[PDB]
Amino acid sequence: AMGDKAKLFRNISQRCLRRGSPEEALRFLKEWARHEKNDPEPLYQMGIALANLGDYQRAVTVFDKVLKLRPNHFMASYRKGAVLLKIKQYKLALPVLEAVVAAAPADARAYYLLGLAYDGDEQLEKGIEAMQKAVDLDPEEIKYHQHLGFMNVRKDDHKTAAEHFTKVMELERSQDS
Ligand SMILES: [Cl-]
Repeated sequence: AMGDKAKLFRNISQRCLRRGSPEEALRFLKEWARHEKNDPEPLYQMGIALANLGDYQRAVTVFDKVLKLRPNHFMASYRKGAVLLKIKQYKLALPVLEAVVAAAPADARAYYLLGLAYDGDEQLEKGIEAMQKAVDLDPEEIKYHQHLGFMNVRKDDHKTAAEHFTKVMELERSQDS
Protein backbone atom coordinates (compact mmCIF):
# COMPACT_ATOMS: atom_id res chain seq x y z
CA ALA A 1 0.00 0.00 0.00
CA MET A 2 2.99 2.44 0.23
CA GLY A 3 3.21 4.59 -2.92
CA ASP A 4 6.33 5.07 -5.04
CA LYS A 5 5.91 8.80 -4.33
CA ALA A 6 5.90 8.21 -0.61
CA LYS A 7 9.10 6.09 -0.87
CA LEU A 8 10.92 8.82 -2.82
CA PHE A 9 10.03 11.50 -0.28
CA ARG A 10 11.00 9.34 2.73
CA ASN A 11 14.33 8.63 1.07
CA ILE A 12 15.03 12.36 0.46
CA SER A 13 13.86 13.27 4.01
CA GLN A 14 16.47 10.94 5.49
CA ARG A 15 19.39 12.36 3.50
CA CYS A 16 18.25 15.83 4.54
CA LEU A 17 18.16 14.80 8.27
CA ARG A 18 21.46 12.84 7.88
CA ARG A 19 23.16 16.02 6.45
CA GLY A 20 21.77 17.83 9.58
CA SER A 21 19.37 20.05 7.52
CA PRO A 22 15.85 19.65 9.13
CA GLU A 23 14.57 22.86 7.50
CA GLU A 24 14.73 21.11 4.09
CA ALA A 25 13.71 17.70 5.50
CA LEU A 26 10.44 19.26 6.69
CA ARG A 27 9.45 20.31 3.16
CA PHE A 28 9.73 16.66 1.98
CA LEU A 29 8.17 15.06 5.05
CA LYS A 30 5.11 17.23 4.31
CA GLU A 31 5.07 15.69 0.80
CA TRP A 32 5.25 12.16 2.15
CA ALA A 33 2.32 13.15 4.37
CA ARG A 34 0.36 14.59 1.42
CA HIS A 35 0.51 11.27 -0.46
CA GLU A 36 0.22 8.75 2.43
CA LYS A 37 -2.31 10.68 4.56
CA ASN A 38 -3.22 8.83 7.76
CA ASP A 39 0.27 7.23 7.83
CA PRO A 40 1.45 8.47 11.21
CA GLU A 41 5.17 8.05 10.42
CA PRO A 42 5.76 11.21 8.33
CA LEU A 43 3.94 13.25 10.99
CA TYR A 44 6.03 11.69 13.76
CA GLN A 45 9.19 12.68 11.76
CA MET A 46 7.91 16.25 11.17
CA GLY A 47 7.52 16.48 14.95
CA ILE A 48 11.15 15.51 15.48
CA ALA A 49 12.41 18.04 12.93
CA LEU A 50 10.25 20.82 14.32
CA ALA A 51 11.64 20.10 17.81
CA ASN A 52 15.30 20.27 16.57
CA LEU A 53 14.52 23.57 14.82
CA GLY A 54 13.10 24.81 18.14
CA ASP A 55 9.53 25.43 16.92
CA TYR A 56 8.35 23.54 20.01
CA GLN A 57 4.72 24.70 20.01
CA ARG A 58 4.33 23.51 16.38
CA ALA A 59 6.04 20.21 17.30
CA VAL A 60 3.47 19.52 20.03
CA THR A 61 0.69 20.18 17.49
CA VAL A 62 2.11 17.61 15.03
CA PHE A 63 2.73 15.04 17.81
CA ASP A 64 -0.96 15.49 18.65
CA LYS A 65 -1.87 14.66 15.04
CA VAL A 66 0.15 11.44 15.25
CA LEU A 67 -1.47 10.61 18.63
CA LYS A 68 -4.96 11.17 17.20
CA LEU A 69 -4.04 8.51 14.59
CA ARG A 70 -2.30 6.15 17.09
CA PRO A 71 -3.43 6.87 20.68
CA ASN A 72 -0.71 4.59 22.11
CA HIS A 73 2.17 5.87 19.90
CA PHE A 74 4.68 5.55 22.65
CA MET A 75 7.54 7.53 21.04
CA ALA A 76 5.14 10.31 20.08
CA SER A 77 4.12 10.74 23.75
CA TYR A 78 7.77 10.56 24.88
CA ARG A 79 8.84 13.43 22.60
CA LYS A 80 5.72 15.49 23.22
CA GLY A 81 6.35 15.17 26.98
CA ALA A 82 9.98 16.15 26.48
CA VAL A 83 9.15 19.39 24.55
CA LEU A 84 6.29 20.21 26.94
CA LEU A 85 8.98 20.16 29.66
CA LYS A 86 11.39 22.41 27.64
CA ILE A 87 8.49 24.85 27.06
CA LYS A 88 7.88 24.80 30.87
CA GLN A 89 4.29 23.50 30.49
CA TYR A 90 4.85 21.20 33.47
CA LYS A 91 1.20 20.39 34.45
CA LEU A 92 0.39 19.16 30.97
CA ALA A 93 3.66 17.23 30.55
CA LEU A 94 2.90 15.19 33.71
CA PRO A 95 0.08 12.93 32.39
CA VAL A 96 2.01 12.43 29.14
CA LEU A 97 5.27 11.39 30.77
CA GLU A 98 3.41 9.27 33.37
CA ALA A 99 1.97 7.29 30.43
CA VAL A 100 5.44 6.84 28.90
CA VAL A 101 6.72 5.35 32.16
CA ALA A 102 3.71 2.99 32.28
CA ALA A 103 4.65 1.76 28.77
CA ALA A 104 8.37 1.58 29.52
CA PRO A 105 8.81 1.11 33.24
CA ALA A 106 12.58 0.58 33.11
CA ASP A 107 13.35 3.64 30.96
CA ALA A 108 15.49 5.64 33.40
CA ARG A 109 15.30 8.77 31.28
CA ALA A 110 11.49 8.81 31.17
CA TYR A 111 11.48 8.87 34.98
CA TYR A 112 14.05 11.69 34.94
CA LEU A 113 11.90 13.90 32.69
CA LEU A 114 8.93 12.97 34.84
CA GLY A 115 10.80 14.10 37.97
CA LEU A 116 11.74 17.40 36.32
CA ALA A 117 8.08 17.95 35.35
CA TYR A 118 6.87 17.26 38.93
CA ASP A 119 9.63 19.47 40.29
CA GLY A 120 8.61 22.30 37.97
CA ASP A 121 4.98 21.89 39.16
CA GLU A 122 6.13 22.33 42.81
CA GLN A 123 5.37 18.72 43.64
CA LEU A 124 8.77 18.37 45.22
CA GLU A 125 8.06 15.03 46.91
CA LYS A 126 6.76 13.32 43.72
CA GLY A 127 9.73 14.76 41.81
CA ILE A 128 12.07 13.06 44.29
CA GLU A 129 10.14 9.77 43.96
CA ALA A 130 10.61 9.83 40.17
CA MET A 131 14.23 10.97 40.05
CA GLN A 132 14.99 8.27 42.64
CA LYS A 133 13.55 5.68 40.23
CA ALA A 134 15.83 7.05 37.48
CA VAL A 135 18.89 6.81 39.74
CA ASP A 136 18.02 3.20 40.64
CA LEU A 137 17.46 2.37 36.96
CA ASP A 138 20.82 3.92 35.90
CA PRO A 139 23.15 4.63 38.85
CA GLU A 140 26.16 5.52 36.67
CA GLU A 141 24.40 8.59 35.16
CA ILE A 142 25.65 11.82 36.72
CA LYS A 143 22.71 14.11 35.79
CA TYR A 144 20.25 12.07 37.90
CA HIS A 145 22.43 12.30 41.03
CA GLN A 146 22.88 16.07 40.44
CA HIS A 147 19.13 16.73 40.37
CA LEU A 148 18.28 14.37 43.25
CA GLY A 149 20.92 16.22 45.27
CA PHE A 150 19.36 19.61 44.62
CA MET A 151 15.83 18.31 45.21
CA ASN A 152 17.06 17.16 48.65
CA VAL A 153 18.63 20.60 49.23
CA ARG A 154 15.28 22.29 48.45
CA LYS A 155 13.57 20.03 51.08
CA ASP A 156 16.39 20.82 53.67
CA ASP A 157 17.69 17.23 53.92
CA HIS A 158 21.36 18.27 53.49
CA LYS A 159 22.55 14.79 54.64
CA THR A 160 20.99 12.96 51.66
CA ALA A 161 21.95 15.88 49.40
CA ALA A 162 25.60 15.49 50.47
CA GLU A 163 25.45 11.73 49.74
CA HIS A 164 24.31 12.33 46.20
CA PHE A 165 26.79 15.11 45.40
CA THR A 166 29.71 13.04 46.77
CA LYS A 167 28.58 10.37 44.32
CA VAL A 168 28.37 13.05 41.55
CA MET A 169 32.07 13.68 41.99
CA GLU A 170 33.13 10.01 42.32
CA LEU A 171 31.47 9.60 38.92
CA GLU A 172 33.43 12.65 37.57
CA ARG A 173 36.86 11.46 38.84
CA SER A 174 35.90 8.09 37.30
CA GLN A 175 35.22 9.66 33.79
CA ASP A 176 38.99 10.52 33.35
CA SER A 177 39.93 6.91 34.48
CL1 LIG B 1 16.62 20.11 40.11
